[PDB]
Amino acid sequence: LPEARKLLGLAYPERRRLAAAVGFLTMSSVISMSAPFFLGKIIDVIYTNPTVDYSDNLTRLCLGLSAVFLCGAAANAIRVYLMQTSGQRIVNRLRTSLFSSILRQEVAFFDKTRTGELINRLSSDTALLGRSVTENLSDGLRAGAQASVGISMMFFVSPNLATFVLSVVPPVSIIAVIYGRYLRKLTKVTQDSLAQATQLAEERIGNVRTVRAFGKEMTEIEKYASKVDHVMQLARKEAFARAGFFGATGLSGNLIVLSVLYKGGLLMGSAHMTVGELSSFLMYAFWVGISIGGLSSFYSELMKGLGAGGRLWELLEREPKLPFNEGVILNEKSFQGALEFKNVHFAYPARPEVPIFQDFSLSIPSGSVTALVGPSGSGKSTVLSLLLRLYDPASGTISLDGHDIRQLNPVWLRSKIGTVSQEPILFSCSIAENIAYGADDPSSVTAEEIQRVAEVANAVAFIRNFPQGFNTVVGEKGVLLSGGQKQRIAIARALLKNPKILLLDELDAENEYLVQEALDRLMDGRTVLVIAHHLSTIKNANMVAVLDQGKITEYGKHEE
Amino acid sequence: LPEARKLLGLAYPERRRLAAAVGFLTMSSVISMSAPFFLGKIIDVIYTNPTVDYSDNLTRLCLGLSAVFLCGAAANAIRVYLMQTSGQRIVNRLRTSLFSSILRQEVAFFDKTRTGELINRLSSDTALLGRSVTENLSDGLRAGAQASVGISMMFFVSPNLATFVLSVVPPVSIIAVIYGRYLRKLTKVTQDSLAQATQLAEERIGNVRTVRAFGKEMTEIEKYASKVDHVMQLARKEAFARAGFFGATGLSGNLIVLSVLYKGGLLMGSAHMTVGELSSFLMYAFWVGISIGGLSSFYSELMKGLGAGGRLWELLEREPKLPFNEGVILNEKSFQGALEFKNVHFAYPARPEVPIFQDFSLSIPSGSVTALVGPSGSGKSTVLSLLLRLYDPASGTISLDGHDIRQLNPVWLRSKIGTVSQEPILFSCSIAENIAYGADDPSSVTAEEIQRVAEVANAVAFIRNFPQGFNTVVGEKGVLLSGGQKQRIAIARALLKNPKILLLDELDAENEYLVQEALDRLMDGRTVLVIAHHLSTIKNANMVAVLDQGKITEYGKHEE
Ligand SMILES: CC(C)CCC[C@@H](C)[C@H]1CC[C@H]2[C@@H]3CC=C4C[C@@H](OC(=O)CCC(=O)O)CC[C@]4(C)[C@H]3CC[C@]12C
Ligand SMILES: CC(C)CCC[C@@H](C)[C@H]1CC[C@H]2[C@@H]3CC=C4C[C@@H](OC(=O)CCC(=O)O)CC[C@]4(C)[C@H]3CC[C@]12C
Ligand SMILES: Nc1ncnc2c1ncn2[C@@H]1O[C@H](COP(=O)(O)OP(=O)(O)NP(=O)(O)O)[C@@H](O)[C@H]1O
Ligand SMILES: Nc1ncnc2c1ncn2[C@@H]1O[C@H](COP(=O)(O)OP(=O)(O)NP(=O)(O)O)[C@@H](O)[C@H]1O
Repeated sequence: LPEARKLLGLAYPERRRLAAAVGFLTMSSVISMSAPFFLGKIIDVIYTNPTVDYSDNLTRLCLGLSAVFLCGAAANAIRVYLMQTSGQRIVNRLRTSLFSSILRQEVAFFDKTRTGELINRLSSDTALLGRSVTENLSDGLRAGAQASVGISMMFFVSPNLATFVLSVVPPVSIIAVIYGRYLRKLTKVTQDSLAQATQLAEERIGNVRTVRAFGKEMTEIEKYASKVDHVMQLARKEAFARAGFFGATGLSGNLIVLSVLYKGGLLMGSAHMTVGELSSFLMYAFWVGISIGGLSSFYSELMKGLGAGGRLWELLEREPKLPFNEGVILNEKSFQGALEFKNVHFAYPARPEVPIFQDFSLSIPSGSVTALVGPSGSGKSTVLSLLLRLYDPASGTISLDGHDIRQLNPVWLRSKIGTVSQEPILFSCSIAENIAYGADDPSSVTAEEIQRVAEVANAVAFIRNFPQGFNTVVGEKGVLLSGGQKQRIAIARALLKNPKILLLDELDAENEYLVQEALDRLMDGRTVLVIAHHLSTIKNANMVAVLDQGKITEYGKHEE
Repeated sequence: LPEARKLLGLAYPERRRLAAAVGFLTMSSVISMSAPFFLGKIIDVIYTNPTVDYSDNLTRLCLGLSAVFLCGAAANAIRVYLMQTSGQRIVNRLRTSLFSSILRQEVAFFDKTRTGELINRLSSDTALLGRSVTENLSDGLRAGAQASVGISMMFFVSPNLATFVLSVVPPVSIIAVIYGRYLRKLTKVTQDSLAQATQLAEERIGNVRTVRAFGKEMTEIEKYASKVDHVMQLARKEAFARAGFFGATGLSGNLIVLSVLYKGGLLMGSAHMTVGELSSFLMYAFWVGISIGGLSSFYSELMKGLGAGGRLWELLEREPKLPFNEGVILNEKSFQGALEFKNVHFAYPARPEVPIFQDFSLSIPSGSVTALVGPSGSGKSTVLSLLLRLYDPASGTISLDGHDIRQLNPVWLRSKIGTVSQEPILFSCSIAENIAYGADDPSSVTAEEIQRVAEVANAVAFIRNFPQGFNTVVGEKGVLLSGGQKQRIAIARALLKNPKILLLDELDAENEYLVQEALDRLMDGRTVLVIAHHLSTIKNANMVAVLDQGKITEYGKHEE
């Protein structure tokens, strides 16, 4: 019921179509359940006491039923369409709403949650939930209605035969359900054993380096063989129980029909059934049988849809631990570009036991180039993650012109901070689209504006030399670029963004000249914090900071 | 046909069961196809020209048909069992054979191929292939046989009615197949569009750090919304074509049955059909209809099984690029333990553009401790990978006592080399099983032997202090151990292996004493090559080698 209110509100914008489709479902079902009654009359017209006017009755009964079938098909076709489209619209709203919720979450969420799981929840689970309040809902509704009308029509056609069926079917159904539960137990045992053999395989294949190192390849093969030989043993037992069940179920189905023909055939003489009447009863009995299986499948899909529901309401109602677009914007006169780290303590969410910063204090002055030095893996790149507020420190404060960056709007704070990595991330778009990404509105930037920043970044030359120019598709699924080329597109993107604060992370001879010339134009008049591996940039940097054991161990000029 | 020879040979060990199951499939199908003929006789006994002895004929006809149904169910049950078990045995042989092929492959194969893909090929594709030569094969065989007998029985029951059905069904079927192809086109267009919207989502979710850095969260949401709004547009068009098809197909099905009742009903007077005869024809026509759908589904599963086949024959017929158990074994007098690297050039298979070793030359003398020094990420751990022959160098040679390690048996070469990592890999087994892993036969080692190596490795104390002692389950799915505890179990495993060559890769105060005391006992009388981060082990090492830019830049004693 509380989860049903969520599913009712989800189907609510399509209430108009779902009500129309249900109206068309009613018509299609009414025409469909009338068919065995009229088919029974056709059979009796030909085979009860055929008169000379039997062909005249048959012709109007068949032409009449043809028109009803054409009407029923049109009503069913309209139902399927309206039900499918309603689901499509619900899924569409779920997809846009889920993706919006996902992108609003903090980086820490993505650090723990797999991309594939988010994509599967956005593609599979969204489609399943939409289907459950539409396609599945109408399927179970139709099935529930046809069973009801069917049982009612069996008692109408022959109360005696219907009473007999209803005295045989429940005991047999109870026995079959008990057998069905025992069969499910043997299936779980086999599937749990299969999982165990697969877990062993996954562990040894995953750690094949250790298996090889000890020469245990043949030892693991024999170990795995024993686990899958056990699966086979359990599967044979499950196969025997399934064969005995299917045989008993099959025989029951055949003998029950044989009983109805016998019992019905011997009914004398006012409770007697004509061959057409017996055809009505059998058709209605077969419709109840189908409808029972329909309700069974409906429950199976309703449970799958509820399982998908829980996975989606989990992300749709999720609140990010770090603000998305909440905070204050500092004035043009209030913002100078001076940044300060004060006793910062931080460990990544994936590895909280491994500290990255242990009492990290650093003062980056406005308009001055600060060089960050240290060994590989010391945690220099983590400084840029905390400055852009991708994570909040466990202890300590990061301030901009005396104002805590936690009080400010992170979207605005990031618009004033730019970054040029050693290996920049470029999307599978055109060179122009990737450059336009810097602007607050990449749809507002003109072709002349993209060309201007490309000339300053010394990128215009190689870009024009490409067959499609600025429309040359880069990224992973695009044209392979050199480190220097990728960096100059990253400089062009940063130049168009025009940040006050710039963060640099540091190659042949030809590339490194045009890149450093463009980096010079980019660095000028900006607060620069560069993580260096080259002694050339440390030498001309305003101040140098050494990071050792998560703390600024040394501070001052290159010579000092 | 060439792939069919592979599927024939796969079913060949179970030829005896599959022939028995086919024999039982023949009986079950023969009894099943006889049922509409005898049911038609039951109907006529009651409703053609009912005599006073109609109940006597009906009783023996129903009791007779009951016995035949009981026989048919028993024959079908036996078939299902024999078919399922044959498949299970084929899948079992495929699983043991595929896992054997996987573990025999070189490390480079696992570096490029995902673990999950190997597991899915070992669980899903193995089960599918087995099903295709058994369960599916019998399903398509039964379906093919029932259609054949069905059509033959329709012509037997009424040649006139059968000719009419066969003059209506093919034109309608041709039209439906043309409609079915157009419907598949609109479905592909929608599913290709869905893939595109998902690819965009996957790329932006995967690179959420870049999306946030430029404040393009709202920009990507709007970009994705446009892609899924297009999916919805294409899905509505597909929904309209599907509704029009289902309506036309449904109507055809109903009107064809209505035509057969009409045509058949008006058949006069020697070609006339009794109500039972019409029931036979309709039942046989419904059996052909089911059988046509059965052959359709059989082809669908045969193609899926052939697709699975290709994925498996790819790994089963695969030859490892590096020898598995091929080579020569050096004599006890010929082997001293002296190792030499000569102008080794190597780059990992995943990143061949990034060189790790660039003219690497190192001489490790027998019984002497050699310390390897260098910065983090210089490629010191790669030395152990090439020494254990997990990869072969692109240029250069690795020799043992003047003999090229490429000529020797890698399984034997690895039995003489042991390794103790900083973070050792322990399987989710007991402490004793993990220690026993060192021995050439972990089933041969006694409890006294595991206790002896545990006492020497200073591990016996904490192991006995555990609730289950040596039977304490460690690894990922087990009891959490400290770095020192894990290292002492790794020393116990190495002590039991008893290698001539030992490779060490380098922590509080209490752990580091008992670990270094155990490492001392382990190092003694062995050729040791240690990658150090601690100045204590470099100081007492026989010779020190410095690795810078993939080459031994410095060589000699700690003081020198
Ligand atoms: C009266 C109703 C409720 C049941 C009517 C069907 C029975 C007569 C069927 C159902 C399951 C059948 C059994 C399914 C499986 C087997 C295993 C089969 O054994 C083998 O093929 C030997 C090799 C092996 O088991 O691997 C022998 C027949 C038997 C007992 C079958 C005998 C006939 C049974 C009991
Ligand atoms: C004679 C045989 C071959 C076909 C018998 C069935 C037809 C009478 C059916 C099949 C598909 C039906 C159509 C399926 C979908 C629609 C869309 C439906 O439009 C809406 O519900 C408007 C909103 C929207 O399209 O989103 C109007 C009826 C119509 C044309 C249906 C009219 C009746 C059709 C043509
Ligand atoms: N998101 C993360 N979650 C967990 N651990 C991480 C994460 N990012 C980085 N690390 C680890 O933290 C270590 C140091 O942090 P990092 O900021 O990457 O260093 P660095 O100074 O940039 N080193 P380098 O790779 O030479 O440039 C890395 O080597 C990783 O093992
Ligand atoms: N299987 C592999 N495929 C591709 N690249 C790899 C592989 N293994 C390691 N690398 C890379 O090679 C680099 C150096 O090799 P490696 O042998 O790991 O170094 P190291 O001296 O052990 N450094 P460290 O991590 O401090 O101990 C690593 O930092 C990885 O980026």
